[PDB]
Amino acid sequence: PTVVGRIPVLDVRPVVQRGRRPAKAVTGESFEVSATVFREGHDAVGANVVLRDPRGRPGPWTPMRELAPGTDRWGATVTAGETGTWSYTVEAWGDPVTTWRHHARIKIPAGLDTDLVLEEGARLYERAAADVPGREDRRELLAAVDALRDESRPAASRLAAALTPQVDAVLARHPLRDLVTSSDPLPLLVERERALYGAWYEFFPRSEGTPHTPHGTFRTAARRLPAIAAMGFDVVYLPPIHPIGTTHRKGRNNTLSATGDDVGVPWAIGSPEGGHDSIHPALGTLDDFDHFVTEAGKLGLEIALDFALQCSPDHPWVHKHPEWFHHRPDGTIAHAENPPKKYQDIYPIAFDADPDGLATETVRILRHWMDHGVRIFRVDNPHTKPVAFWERVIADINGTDPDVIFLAEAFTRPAMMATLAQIGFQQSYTYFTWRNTKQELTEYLTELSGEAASYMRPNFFANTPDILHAYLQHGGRPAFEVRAVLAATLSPTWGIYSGYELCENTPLREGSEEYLDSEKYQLKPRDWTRAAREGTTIAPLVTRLNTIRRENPALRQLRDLHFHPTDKEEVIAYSKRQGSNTVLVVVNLDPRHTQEATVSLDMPQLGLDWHESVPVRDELTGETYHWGRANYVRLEPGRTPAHVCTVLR
Amino acid sequence: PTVVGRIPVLDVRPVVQRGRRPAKAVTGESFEVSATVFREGHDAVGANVVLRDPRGRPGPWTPMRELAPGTDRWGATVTAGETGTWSYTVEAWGDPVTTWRHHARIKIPAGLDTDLVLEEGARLYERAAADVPGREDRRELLAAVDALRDESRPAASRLAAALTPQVDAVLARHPLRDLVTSSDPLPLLVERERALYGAWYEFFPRSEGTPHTPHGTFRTAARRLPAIAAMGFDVVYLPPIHPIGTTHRKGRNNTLSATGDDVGVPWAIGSPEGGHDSIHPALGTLDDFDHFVTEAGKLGLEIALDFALQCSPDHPWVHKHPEWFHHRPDGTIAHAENPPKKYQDIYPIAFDADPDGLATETVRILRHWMDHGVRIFRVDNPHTKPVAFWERVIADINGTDPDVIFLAEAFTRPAMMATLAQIGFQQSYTYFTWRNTKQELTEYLTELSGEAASYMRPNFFANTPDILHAYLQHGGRPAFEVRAVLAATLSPTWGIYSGYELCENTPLREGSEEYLDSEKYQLKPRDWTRAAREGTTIAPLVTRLNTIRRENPALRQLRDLHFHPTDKEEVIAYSKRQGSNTVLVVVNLDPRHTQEATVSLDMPQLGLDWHESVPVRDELTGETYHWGRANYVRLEPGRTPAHVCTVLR
Ligand SMILES: OC[C@H]1O[C@H](O[C@H]2[C@H](O)[C@@H](O)[C@@H](O)O[C@@H]2CO)[C@H](O)[C@@H](O)[C@@H]1O
Ligand SMILES: OC[C@H]1O[C@H](O[C@H]2[C@H](O)[C@@H](O)[C@@H](O)O[C@@H]2CO)[C@H](O)[C@@H](O)[C@@H]1O
Repeated sequence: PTVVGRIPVLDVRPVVQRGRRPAKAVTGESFEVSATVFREGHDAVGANVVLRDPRGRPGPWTPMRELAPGTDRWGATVTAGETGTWSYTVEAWGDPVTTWRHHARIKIPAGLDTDLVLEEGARLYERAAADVPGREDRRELLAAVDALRDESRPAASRLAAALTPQVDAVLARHPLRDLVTSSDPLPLLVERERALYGAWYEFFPRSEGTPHTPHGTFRTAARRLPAIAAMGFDVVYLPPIHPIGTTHRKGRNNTLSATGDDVGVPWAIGSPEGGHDSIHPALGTLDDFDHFVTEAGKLGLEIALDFALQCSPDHPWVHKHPEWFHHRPDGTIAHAENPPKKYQDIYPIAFDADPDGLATETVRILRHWMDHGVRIFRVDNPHTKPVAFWERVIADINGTDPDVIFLAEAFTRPAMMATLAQIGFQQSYTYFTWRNTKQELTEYLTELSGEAASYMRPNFFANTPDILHAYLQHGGRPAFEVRAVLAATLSPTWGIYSGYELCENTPLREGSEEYLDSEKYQLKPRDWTRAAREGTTIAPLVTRLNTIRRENPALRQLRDLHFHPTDKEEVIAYSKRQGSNTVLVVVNLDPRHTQEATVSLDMPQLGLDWHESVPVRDELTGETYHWGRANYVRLEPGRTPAHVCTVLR
Repeated sequence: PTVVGRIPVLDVRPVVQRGRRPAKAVTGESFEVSATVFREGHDAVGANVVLRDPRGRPGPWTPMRELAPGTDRWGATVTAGETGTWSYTVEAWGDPVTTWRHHARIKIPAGLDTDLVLEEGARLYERAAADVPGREDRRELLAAVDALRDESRPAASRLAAALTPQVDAVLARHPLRDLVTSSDPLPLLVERERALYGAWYEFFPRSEGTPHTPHGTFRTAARRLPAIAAMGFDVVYLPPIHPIGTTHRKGRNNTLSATGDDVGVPWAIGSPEGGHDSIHPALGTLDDFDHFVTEAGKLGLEIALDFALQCSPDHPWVHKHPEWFHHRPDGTIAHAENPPKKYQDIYPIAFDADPDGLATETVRILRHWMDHGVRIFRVDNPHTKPVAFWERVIADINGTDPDVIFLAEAFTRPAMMATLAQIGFQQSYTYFTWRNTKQELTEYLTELSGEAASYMRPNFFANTPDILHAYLQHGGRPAFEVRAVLAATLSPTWGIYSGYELCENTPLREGSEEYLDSEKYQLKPRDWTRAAREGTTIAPLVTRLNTIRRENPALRQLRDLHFHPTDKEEVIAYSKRQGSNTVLVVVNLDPRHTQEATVSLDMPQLGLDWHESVPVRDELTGETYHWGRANYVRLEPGRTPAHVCTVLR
């Protein structure tokens, strides 16, 4: 048996790990399946994609086209339906009708062998007719057969009868395929919409308390949920909600020794009060948590819990499972690190003495929170635990509960970032915050929206508790407006960490990405009511951005994206499409000066002729414009960060 | 089981067809095996390549290194030995000694936990000692253990004792490897030297006849062999040696109708006298052929026969196996084509009615010639027969006779060109003749010497009977000199078609790549003696080039090649290396004007410091120079085409 078939079909894409892991989609998501298809000699080939659902049922006729001339690379778009494990095959075949047509159109006017040529076409068309299930369509092709064979009629006339629009339509739908050859099937994991699309808000429940009880509880924190839902968010990400250690507890601003009232860092998990399956007593009980989750659900909010596989020195695991830690020769356990950052308040887990025990406990813990309605886990620093460990855990959890979504917070090198997605993380954090110039943004999003989208789904948090970028520090409110627009329009998942709306941008010191008086080490009450009435919050822009996303399919996908040229380096333009919805975005990346530029639209890439002039609406302002090939913009920081335009139907 | 192992080892290269076909080498050839290797957390990894022979025996310890910083891409060079099917694996592992060393060098001067750090080092070194088979080497490491643990000595001293040259040497040879993880094995087909390296000469035996009998025989053609071997060639490629049809025979200069004496085209195979297993009666008998092959062998010449799976209309297959042809409805068989080229004198084969019959006959035919000492076949236009057909044939023939070498004459699109090599053709014809500028040459050879070298071995014929390039047409003798130097220095296999030496460069017409009065359609006697005495042959240059190749290992490999910059667009410079042999070539691509240029050598890419000045010899002239970072050259067409320099030892 040979490796190559009768009609070569090679290097089908997408492929992940040579086919040992699945390519990814979500319900309703479209992507391109490609392959290299050609044959011996000079006749035409054709190709089609066969998509098969979890029950093995084939999808519709999906013909491919050569993507670039001379390349022999063919592609077609397909769309994922219900969730589960699917497969895809490319079929390649000889296309003797296109071949015959080509020769006939030349030979018949040339008067070469006209009778023989016409009879050859007749016999092809007859075979094409025997396959066609439609009776009307069959009649249409037999009619052409008769005409081709009518030796009383002129050659050019007989031939034209085989090339009519309605003959073409039948053959496009039901082609004569010679020597059909199939690739081996490749796997596709189709997951729920939220895996790709959703808007995330991160906050610390303990900061939302009262005058009498400063340390907020799940019952007091629940009062923030309505305002979070009204901003158009879908997911609430909570830092660790468990008891927090007392030994080597950190004080305010990442100081080494906590004083009497200091609350410490949520990520220092565990004390005699409980571990990863417990609630910090100052937040309340598990019933209070249920109330929180229930209230969230009624508002259309899902909860994402933080999962940080690490311990404070007071965690019960320290004495109950000492072999889950590496002990130095004097018995001590080295505190965790991410240099030059030190985490003196925690111990990292060791995985090589009891991997099975660690895996079993981990899935028990996740299943506990799952039983309480948490169907999304934000995995803290996954890259400091074994890659195969995450592979096994996710596979175990999705085996019984395929809706559960894991987000990898791995700010690390590309190989690890990619591998973590490929072994099963539904979402990844990304380099977004360190991509601030037009060249950085264009390059990174080209990468994210290209081949990487077969395995990685990005979550663009414009900030986190650990990341306050210099761009926001030096930019002020107009920088916050820009980044919000970008994150929200460039990824179908984006997020902010509470305080972003208020444009909090004071660093620990010059050249740091830490916030001053960071919420990680202290309660951080905020006067939300005053910021609203005084207008010192960008919460209305944020709300508008999420509304636009909810109203425009184009912004709920990743892969269709294109950058249009502009004559200003500060000014970036791009477009996204889904069916007939097309969103056009122009952003001024300069937060200090007004920028004017000419934006030159790739009109065909919008599906328009070059000379066309289509109307748009800037959904940020409601204002209408008529745009075409070349368009003047003028964007004033503080007044307008961008144009976020929909092309009017 | 998980897809990733304990220490990630991903995307091992080379790989061909996702591992479904073997990567290629020949005996004594070196190539790079790479992989993506990393681990969780911040500790050090290491990696090594395990190469296994046909009996499964592992080769030597072959440690890998990260190929560039931050990339996590690791590589090592391996070398193929005896012929057969081999495999290769990459092992990745934790490197705790490098890790410890890093921390120890910082902590010990810092005075941080010196006793604990030093005891930890001692326990690592002890475990490394337990594995070391050498008794002296073991003593060396135990001695360091003792010093590390000597608490009466200063910290920095104890530590220095673990970091000596002789401790380093033992650990480089026998490292402590944690958590060893292996890739799945990938296949490597190792073939004989000729598959990669050899010089080829093509000529028509029928042209070497006498005044009395113009149509030469194998016995008269054998007289050209000494001259061919004296020019330094290893392989003689003969056009088809079989009877030639009379129906639609072509006349001189590709005219449609032959006149009474016209000999026709050798590729129009077959007549009542015999087919592909027969000898044209005017060349003599099978015994005369044996004499020719024996005489060749004594001169160090192997024969490559042309194999053209096609028939004249008078071939016995036409009536004996009509289902090996496609018949139109009137019974006729359309003549073969490669548009706009027409081959009215032959029929192409049809493969879909009797594929088993065609395969059986093909291998019988090849085996017949194999039994008569032909171990190399030049396959005519393989891309007009099914890819899987060639896969099956080659696999059948190499199954019993692995030394047999097939050369694919596929001047076609890249996908087919690549696929043909990947399914088993040992050699391929290339785009060489259509690469004439420095940018063309540099780009194409970069491609050929990179990843494509894991499946394709190029044969650079500077000309063929079908290809006389405009460059030679317009260039004259100095162009022939340039292209000879390029072909011979850029590929370890090159070739010429007889008449190239004489600088025959008259085309059929302006803008054609056909020769006028082409040897395909007529006997073409040449006054070899006169050319020699009158010095109008570049035969001596050709000889010198093959001598230099025979004397310099660097030129008998493909993959090590590097282009050095020059300030002239007409002037190209490159280098090739194998062990301590380094060849440096500078060519003036302008056949009409002298060019002077400064050539700026990548000194490190030669393995020298920038300021070094190493002597060279121009092997074309014998002249010595001293070259370094920047060197003036002056190359005068007709006097010097190029400098072909060896770096002196
Ligand atoms: O309590 C441990 C540690 O928590 C914080 O660092 C986190 C960070 O916020 C997470 O998102 C992620 O990067 O991992 C780290 C630990 O899980 C504090 O910033 C740090 O000072 C504290 O030691
Ligand atoms: O006699 C058949 C046909 O042969 C030649 O074409 C060859 C050519 O020499 C080969 O190098 C390769 O291109 O395949 C062709 C077919 O075997 C003649 O040049 C052509 O005129 C002739 O009809």
